[PDB]
Amino acid sequence: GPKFPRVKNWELGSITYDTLCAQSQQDGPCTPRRCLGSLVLPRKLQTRPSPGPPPAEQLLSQARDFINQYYSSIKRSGSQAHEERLQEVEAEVASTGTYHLRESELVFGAKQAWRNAPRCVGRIQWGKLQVFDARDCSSAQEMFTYICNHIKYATNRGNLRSAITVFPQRAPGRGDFRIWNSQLVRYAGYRQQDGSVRGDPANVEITELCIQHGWTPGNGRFDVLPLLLQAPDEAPELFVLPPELVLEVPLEHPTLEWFAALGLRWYALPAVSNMLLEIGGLEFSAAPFSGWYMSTEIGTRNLCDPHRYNILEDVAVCMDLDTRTTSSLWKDKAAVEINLAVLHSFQLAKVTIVDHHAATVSFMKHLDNEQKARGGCPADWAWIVPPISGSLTPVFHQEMVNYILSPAFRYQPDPW
Amino acid sequence: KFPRVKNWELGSITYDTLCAQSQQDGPCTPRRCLGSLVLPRKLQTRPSPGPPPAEQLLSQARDFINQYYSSIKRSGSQAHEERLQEVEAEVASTGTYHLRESELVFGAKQAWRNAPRCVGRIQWGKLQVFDARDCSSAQEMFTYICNHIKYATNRGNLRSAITVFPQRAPGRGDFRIWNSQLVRYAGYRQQDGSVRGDPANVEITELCIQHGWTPGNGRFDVLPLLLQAPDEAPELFVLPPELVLEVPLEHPTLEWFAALGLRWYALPAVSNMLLEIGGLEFSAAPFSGWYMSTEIGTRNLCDPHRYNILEDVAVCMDLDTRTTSSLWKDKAAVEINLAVLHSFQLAKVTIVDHHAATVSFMKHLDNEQKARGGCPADWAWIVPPISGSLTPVFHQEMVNYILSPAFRYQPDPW
Ligand code: HEM
Ligand code: HEM
Ligand SMILES: N=C(N)SCCc1ccc(CCSC(=N)N)cc1
Ligand SMILES: N=C(N)SCCc1ccc(CCSC(=N)N)cc1
Ligand SMILES: C[C@H](O)[C@H](O)[C@H]1CNc2nc(N)[nH]c(=O)c2N1
Ligand SMILES: C[C@H](O)[C@H](O)[C@H]1CNc2nc(N)[nH]c(=O)c2N1
Ligand SMILES: [Zn+2]
Repeated sequence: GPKFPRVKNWELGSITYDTLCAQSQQDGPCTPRRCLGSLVLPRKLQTRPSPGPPPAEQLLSQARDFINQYYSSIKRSGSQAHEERLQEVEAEVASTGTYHLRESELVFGAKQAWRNAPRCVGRIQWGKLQVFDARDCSSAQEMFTYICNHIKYATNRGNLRSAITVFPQRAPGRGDFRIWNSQLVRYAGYRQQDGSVRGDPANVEITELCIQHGWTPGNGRFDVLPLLLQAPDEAPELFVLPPELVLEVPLEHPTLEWFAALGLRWYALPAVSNMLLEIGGLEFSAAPFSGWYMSTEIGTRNLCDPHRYNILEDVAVCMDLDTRTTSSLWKDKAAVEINLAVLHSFQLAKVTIVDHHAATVSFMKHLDNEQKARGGCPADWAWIVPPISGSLTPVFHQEMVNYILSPAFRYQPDPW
Repeated sequence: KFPRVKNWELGSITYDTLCAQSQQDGPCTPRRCLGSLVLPRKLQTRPSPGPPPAEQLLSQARDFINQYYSSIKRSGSQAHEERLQEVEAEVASTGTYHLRESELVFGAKQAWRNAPRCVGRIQWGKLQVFDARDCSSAQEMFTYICNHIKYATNRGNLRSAITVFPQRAPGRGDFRIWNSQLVRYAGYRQQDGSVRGDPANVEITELCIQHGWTPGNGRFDVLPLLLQAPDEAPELFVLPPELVLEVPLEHPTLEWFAALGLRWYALPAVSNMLLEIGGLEFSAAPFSGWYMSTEIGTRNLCDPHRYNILEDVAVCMDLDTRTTSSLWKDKAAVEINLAVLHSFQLAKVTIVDHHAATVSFMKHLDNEQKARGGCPADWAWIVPPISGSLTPVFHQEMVNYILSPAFRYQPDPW
């Protein structure tokens, strides 16, 4: 039949063909010889620092494709404005080597980038994104102001709103605008004498970096790290987020009264700050974006991963489970309660959150929408299926095709 | 290039060089990844009415023979040289060849070892191989299958086994076991499209009935086998009840669980896959091991398109099924898997939970890294259907590719 990947849902027995992948312009890490789909960072997308200006020919092509996408989205392909805009970009790249996006083009691209994110399960919200333009930002201090406004607007006292702030694009031979921290909010990770870690092991390097740069460290398990902001060609400056702006939620269990005595907690705003936003060839090295948490991110990965807070054993001991034998499923039990505690605490504190069931169901709806609107949807199965109760959610039974579409959010090397 | 493989829990890194030995193409291409897909668009195993290209076959044959003699440290030896000459002599004159029992045994084990979707390959070296190539009828197939079942079951102390029927032959029909497993519970369609029993077995249940089987009306009615000898209509055979060991399900603390009347069989044995060794194809080669609890507790009993018992268990547990956020599904799932483990251990029947199982697979990855320079694994199938990140394999990157000997899917005979 159709000359495109046949995709099946084994629960409902339904079939679809992905024709959108034909639009992919960039190769992933797989080949007919072997599948590398489970690799977190295959060295492909990896936007490695490419200092010297990019091949005008290369950029022009990416730029024309994007502009075509833009005019198509407003239903004006082939129009005079479309052709003139095309001429304008080529002219500009011709005389300066690069070009700039109009306001509405940036907004469209930011949303398309989210829309094209293979690893995001919250894409049903893609059309609703507050885009803060900060391409005028000229200092590390101004980056801090912008970021604070982002946090304030997105947190909105617990009624979270998706948002993104776009700082100046990478320029010919000039320094990049960078946010060193992987997220706007991160708990410190203190390397101990015995070799262990206090706080979040995931943040040991950035914590040591903040210290090397003048931050006086605390000794808690949930210390909010300061931000290391870097304006072009300048060393990074240290900024401490005003406590009132970082909304947190103490964690308690709905029936296990002792859980609250554990003193656990998590922050409300999930905001990635280390990714690169690419649109029509243009590269925005600093463009933090945020939505709202899916309970398993906090309850399963952050709190239960071996290399994170690793609280599984502590919680099992409290539930008086048999932690000496795997077959007691003590790990599974503690994990469920820990996750329930996150959903409970967030609801109580009236902070936005979505469980893995609700989330995946909404993603199934998103897949339907996209099948009709674009003939497919790039999705990374391993990342879409939740870390717990995998086959209990609908996405587990849904085959998925993964591929790279631009605009996109890509990983980028650490500035240090 | 050789892929860098990382374990995000430990920080350890390795390089898979084994993938370089892959000679068969997968579904992926640089433009898009199709690793989450269950079946090949065609990778399958097309008909065999004509002889396979002498060149190709001979190529796969030499490779396999080389593999074998290497395994017994007798490479380049006299036997190795003469064995190669035999194979060539036979292919050249008949367009095919046959394997020696020892080679077949080596092939079966290698196929299991190369199976990317198998999480219990640490056991790959311990496999009882029943040579059934001297089988000429459905009736004989049935006797072989009964012995395999008696042996494998071993009164609850399961032993991994495989039975190999005649290889496919040019222009002649294949020997085939129509059922997907040697033990399957009937799935009866009735009234309003609903199904009594196992929905996954509706079609096969219907084929059996059409071939004279007197259907039952239960949720767990053990189906009969439809064994097919070359170019002949399949034959119906009922398995002796005392042979099909089953485990009644109860819960360690929840008294009411047993009242649900749930049960599952002890022997997981695939009988619809094809075994390929050195170019030769074995369309009927049933193999069995022992169950990992999540297969029964999570997929078979909880899949929405299977027994789908989640809600029932939830209501019995008096959970809040009004909303997703109460995690009633996750809670019932855990109790159901516990019950499965409890019940099998009570019945003294082999079973492995998903934690122990994935821990052993990790040791296997290590054993293989040192033994072959890598290990083909399918991450989507290796990670358990519940508590994914709570097991070590979730945090382990994997490379997937096709090595031979190999187990492959093949078209349904009807
Ligand atoms: C509205 C709520 C949203 C939810 C519930 C949601 C949920 C998720 C989840 C569960 C992940 C995986 C997190 C992990 O495993 O570490 C993710 C990844 C991702 N999301 Fe969304 N998302 C939302 C909003 C957004 C927004 C606004 C953007 C972009 C403008 C976005 C872009 C991405 C990207 C690019 C990734 C992958 C990043 C990486 O590879 O580390 N998401 N999202
Ligand atoms: C000793 C105990 C064994 C255990 C615990 C084990 C476990 C598993 C599990 C959990 C799966 C996935 C099942 C599913 O989700 O449907 C699997 C798949 C598979 N196993 Fe093993 N296995 C064992 C023995 C064997 C043996 C003896 C063979 C063959 C000689 C084998 C061949 C395979 C193959 C080919 C697959 C993929 C089947 C398919 O794609 O349908 N396994 N195994
Ligand atoms: N994840 C959500 N529920 S809202 C979307 C914004 C967001 C995406 C991904 C992460 C995980 C860290 S991945 C990284 N920092 N590159 C955190 C925050
Ligand atoms: N599964 C084990 N624990 S032992 C290995 C033998 C085995 C593998 C897979 C299945 C499931 C059906 S897959 C299919 N029929 N192709 C059944 C039996
Ligand atoms: C090795 C493996 O790719 C890795 O552990 C992946 C699996 N799936 C994931 N899925 C999500 N959402 N987030 C992750 O960080 C991961 N990690
Ligand atoms: C669509 C998706 O590939 C499918 O549901 C897969 C996922 N992982 C699996 N893993 C195992 N072990 N067994 C399966 O049947 C599946 N099904
Ligand atoms: Zn792939």
